[PDB]
Amino acid sequence: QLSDNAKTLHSQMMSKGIGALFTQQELQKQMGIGSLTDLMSIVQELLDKNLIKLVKQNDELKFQGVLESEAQKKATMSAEEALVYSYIEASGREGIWSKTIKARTNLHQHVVLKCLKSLESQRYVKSVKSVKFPTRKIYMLYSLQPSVD
Amino acid sequence: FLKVKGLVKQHLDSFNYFVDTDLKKIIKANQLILSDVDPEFYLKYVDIRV
DNA sequence: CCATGGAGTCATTTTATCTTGTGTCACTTACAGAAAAAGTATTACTAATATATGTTGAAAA
DNA sequence: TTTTCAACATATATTAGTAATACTTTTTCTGAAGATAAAATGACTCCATGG
Repeated sequence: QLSDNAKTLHSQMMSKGIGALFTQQELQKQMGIGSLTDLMSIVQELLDKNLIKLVKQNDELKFQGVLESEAQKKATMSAEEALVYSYIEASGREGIWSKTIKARTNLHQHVVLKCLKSLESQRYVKSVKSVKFPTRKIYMLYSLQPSVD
Repeated sequence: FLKVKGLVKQHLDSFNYFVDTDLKKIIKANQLILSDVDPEFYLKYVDIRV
């Protein structure tokens, strides 16, 4: 059920969520009882309904629990920022840099600027000028700044 | 034979077949240009005439 | 002490390479973006002027 | 109905003063055949031990 499996599949996330290492294989590890296209229909919608997330690492694709703070955050973010923003926080520590976001998003530097500045007013990302040469202004989450110097 | 089809068709007829046919085909190859921004825009070539 | 094994040097090919190619007229036609600096366009005011401009509409035929 | 008016209005430009903001610029500032050779080929020989 959309709301039931929404809240109980959010319950395995809010309890543990198999940490960050959680992949879709761990779904069948806990609840595999659901049919494939159904549990995936509600996975797809809860990611659309921003009650779950997906992280890109290693084998398969990771999932995690997400609350309305960052959920209404990203749904409030534009369609431009949509994949952009959540892709930025993937670094979370070392940040990421201008042109290396351009190729990954397949946009210009024309547009990726204005959504960045939008995120600057948003203050969910902060300008960071790191050890390597100050041509960069790498961008990590406005909240977190673990870094090498 | 030579009265109907002139002595030089070679430069004539190929140039005619150009200005009539290929010009219509060249834009028929690229009739759409949209740069990447403002997903609602497009410029569609349709006709060529001289 | 001597035949052996192993290597070290030393001719020897076969591949990778570069300089040429008759003479004479006579016309011809450094990437891009980033930041700092400089400067400015509104952004209100009268306040006179006199076109443009739009609309509209009212007024007349 | 249509046309002329009118009329209403509103920019348009000057000169100011601010003051503040926003906004573009500019100016740094860096992230064709026959020699020549090179190497693989191979034979020679110094020099090793051992029956």
